Amino acid sequence: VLAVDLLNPSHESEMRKHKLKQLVQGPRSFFMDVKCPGCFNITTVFSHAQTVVICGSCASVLCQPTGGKARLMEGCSFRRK
Amino acid sequence: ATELVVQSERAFQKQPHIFQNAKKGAGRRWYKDVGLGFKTPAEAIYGEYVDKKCPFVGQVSIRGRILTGTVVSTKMHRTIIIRREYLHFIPKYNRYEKRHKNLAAHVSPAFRINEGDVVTVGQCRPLSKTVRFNVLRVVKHTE
Amino acid sequence: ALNKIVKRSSSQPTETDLLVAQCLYDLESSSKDMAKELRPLQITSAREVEVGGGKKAIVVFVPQPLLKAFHKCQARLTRELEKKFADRHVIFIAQRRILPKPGRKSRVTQKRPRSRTLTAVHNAILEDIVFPTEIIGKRTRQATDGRKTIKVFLDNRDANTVDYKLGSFSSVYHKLTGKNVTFEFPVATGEGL
Amino acid sequence: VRQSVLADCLNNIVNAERRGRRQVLIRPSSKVIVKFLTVMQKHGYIDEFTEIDDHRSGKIVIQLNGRINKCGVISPRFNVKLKDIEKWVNQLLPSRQVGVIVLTTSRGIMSHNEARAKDAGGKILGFFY
Amino acid sequence: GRMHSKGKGIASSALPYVRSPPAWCKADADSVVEQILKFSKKGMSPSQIGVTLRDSHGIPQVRFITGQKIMRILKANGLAPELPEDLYNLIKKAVSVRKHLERNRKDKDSKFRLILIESRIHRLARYYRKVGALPPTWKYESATASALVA
Amino acid sequence: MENEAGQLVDLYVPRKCSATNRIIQAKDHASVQINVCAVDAEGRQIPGEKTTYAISGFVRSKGESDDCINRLTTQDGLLEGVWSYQR
RNA sequence: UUGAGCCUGGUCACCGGGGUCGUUAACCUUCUGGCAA
RNA sequence: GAAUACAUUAGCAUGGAAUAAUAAAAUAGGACGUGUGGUUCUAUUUUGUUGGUUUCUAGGACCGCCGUAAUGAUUAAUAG
RNA sequence: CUAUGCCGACUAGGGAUCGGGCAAUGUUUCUCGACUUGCUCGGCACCUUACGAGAAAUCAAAGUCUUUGGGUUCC
Ligand SMILES: [Zn+2]
Repeated sequence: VLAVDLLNPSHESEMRKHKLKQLVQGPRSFFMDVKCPGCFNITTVFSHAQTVVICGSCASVLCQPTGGKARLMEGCSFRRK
Repeated sequence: ATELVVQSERAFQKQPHIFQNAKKGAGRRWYKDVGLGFKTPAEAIYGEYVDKKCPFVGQVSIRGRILTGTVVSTKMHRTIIIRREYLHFIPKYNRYEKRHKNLAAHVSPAFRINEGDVVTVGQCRPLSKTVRFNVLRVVKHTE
Repeated sequence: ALNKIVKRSSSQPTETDLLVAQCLYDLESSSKDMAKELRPLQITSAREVEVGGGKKAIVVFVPQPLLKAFHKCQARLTRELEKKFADRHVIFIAQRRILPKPGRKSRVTQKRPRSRTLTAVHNAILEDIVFPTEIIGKRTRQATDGRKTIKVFLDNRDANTVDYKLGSFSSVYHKLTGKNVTFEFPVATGEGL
Repeated sequence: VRQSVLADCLNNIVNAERRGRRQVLIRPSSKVIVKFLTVMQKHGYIDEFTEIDDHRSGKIVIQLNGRINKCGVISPRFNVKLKDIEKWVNQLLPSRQVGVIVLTTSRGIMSHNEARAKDAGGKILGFFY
Repeated sequence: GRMHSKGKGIASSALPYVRSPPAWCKADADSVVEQILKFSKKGMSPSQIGVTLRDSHGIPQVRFITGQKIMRILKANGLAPELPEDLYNLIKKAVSVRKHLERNRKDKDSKFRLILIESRIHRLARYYRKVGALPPTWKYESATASALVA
Repeated sequence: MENEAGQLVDLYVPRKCSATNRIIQAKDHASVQINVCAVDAEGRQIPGEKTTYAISGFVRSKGESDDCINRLTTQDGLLEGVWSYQR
């Protein structure tokens, strides 16, 4: 207090702040590639998806849109990158 | 505005002191340069109109002041209204205010003038009551 | 050999581009994918520079219509270039042409697009010089006397033989833009974003 | 909405200086803000400032050292001639020896004293002392 | 500072610093461009284009891979709607409010909201006529607003 | 300040607080001086060698005196593992 | 389109003023006179 | 010796382009130029003097093509 | 009527409350809800204090105003 290093804020002090209020604003979302439980194709999905996702092969709904992070109910071994 | 047949009046619209004889066929047309760095438009050199009160192929002369303004009204015949805008000085408040004055200039058929289309005018001797300027250069938005 | 050398370089300097053409032809002697990708590949100019130590760098200008192939083709030839050039670094830069500021006495009615802007060109040069690693931050620090230094924060991906390639990158950018610059790798604590 | 960014920058700086903090974060940044700060820096009132270059207007972090009383802006940008510099100095500066008036002279952003040396007036930006 | 409300929300999207195509992606640029064209023929707004592409197909920002905005792509390839999307949505909302009012004349709150929407539409139309997106004699009449939407 | 002759003419030169670089007025009755002596091996601090700090009344009322004194001692090297510039 | 290095001459380690070269091409463009690919 | 300045609102002229504005080309309607071809006018010169025609000649302007080369759209503001 | 115009920037410590979001190898009830904790955005307010303001009552604005200038209406 009364003397801080605004150039290099702590990572913990940054992950607890709003995305806009950070020193340099950045996204908090990401994309992950999921696999159908009974198939072999891999489809990339968004963490904040607003639309019903359907796998390319014969499969049911993937995730349900919501206000925040959508919930995955299919048994997909998702890899996030 | 709209150019009609030049001989559409009671009197034969003619360039003064120009004659056609048997030796020199047809009727020659005379043109002059207004000066002050301006150039005579090509359609004035080869046109149809007469326009006795025109800086080109006419009798008026360009001398005095040269102003620039945006033409607002073209509904009247062969003349327009130029709107000059400037900022006035108030020494007390050290600030400006917007002041405008409307001019009155003559437009030849040589220049196609519409709304907007700021032009440059020059003194050309009194012409009609409040008309003392004539359009010389046009910086058109189309070109 | 068998011609196919002159068209590689637009100009004919003393020895620089001639040796560059000979080395790239020797690499292109290999058939298959390398030959196919190197067939529509050329060069414009090369410049030899020194670094603060005793290392030598070669700045090669690349034409704009070749970067699409150069992105996936230069990785397989940079190792051969540094091996053949006898311990000389190679740095590819996309050559551009910037336009004058529209001064009062000089009217330019053609307009200067933003892509041909000195600041935009400097940013594009900075992006191109650090080829493998991308930029994640940049800060302009002004000293008390008024000297301006640029701190460019890079990423921590593909650090194979680039920890001093970036130092050579700073060495070129020292005289290619007239601004002192230093690149720094941050610390990626934890796993996730 | 935001009208001038220099006024917000100077208000934040003077608030931090009065509070006694050694640093202040300024957003947004601009060329006028930068030129004002380097003029203050070459006169010794402000220490180093780092310009955080975002893909936006950009931010800046300023290191303070006290020794300034108040830095403010003069809105609107009144036109100041050479003869009016003395009147503005008497109106705004604490004295004839302490205090700096910044003018956006056609040569560039500069202090009133060196604007007098260059013999060129301009528009008044602000002041600091 | 809401234009027609007292709210002070700051909810928005913070684009990343890296203005580059995704490191792990195979969008192939032209394939996405034709994909946007296919969806445009299907008849969805550019906002829906970006939402679907981001949520389902996996491209975060289309301009990162394509090099131009999706509206620019649509205009370049010819599928450019005569009315801008924001103005079309505002006029459609005004039509819906007017229909609600004409069926139920006692909704003073709806009348007030219609006045706000009318003012917003006129301000947006003036901006578009000034910039050149619409003919200078565009105008806005409630009688022909339904035909304008349809 | 110095006149044209060159000598220093004034009643006195006020001292400036090390925590905020502001002068201390004659009636700043909350402004105190902190004196700490250095230490050698096996303790037994030698008298006569000390470092001094001045904290103004504004800082004392604001409550920043503790952290300011922590910064001053840490910068001087008298304390370890108490104050950090990165919070 | 910001900064760095010079020449020369001006009242006091200092300041204002004119030209340049490379970063990046450095009096844009026109008319006249000369040299000319 | 009978100066000099104050004056400059407003007009005229020289120098600077920081501060505050509008278009510099989108359907490229673009610097494009001892460049591949054409057409409209004028004689600023000479054919012996005015005058009438073709135009070598020198100049003003309009029509499809030729990549000269890096061919053109500022981020998207803890504004809307 | 908050006898206190609207927009925008900054400024001290804490705890309640409403709406949303994030996180918990947290609890509970036949995949969700309820409860608990922390963070954050936008509101309604509250306690202490006064770097600061006021003639004072008092005010986180009525502060950043003789160190007097962010913009704009009413009076
Ligand atoms: Zn499915």
